[PDB]
Amino acid sequence: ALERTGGNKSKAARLLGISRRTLYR
Repeated sequence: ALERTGGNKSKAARLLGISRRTLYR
C-alpha cells in the first residue's frame, strides 16, 4: 500500500539533517 501522506515529510527530515550539518561544521 502506498501512502501519499508523509511522503513530503520524509524529504524535510533529510533536508533538516543536511541543514544541521551546514550550521555545525
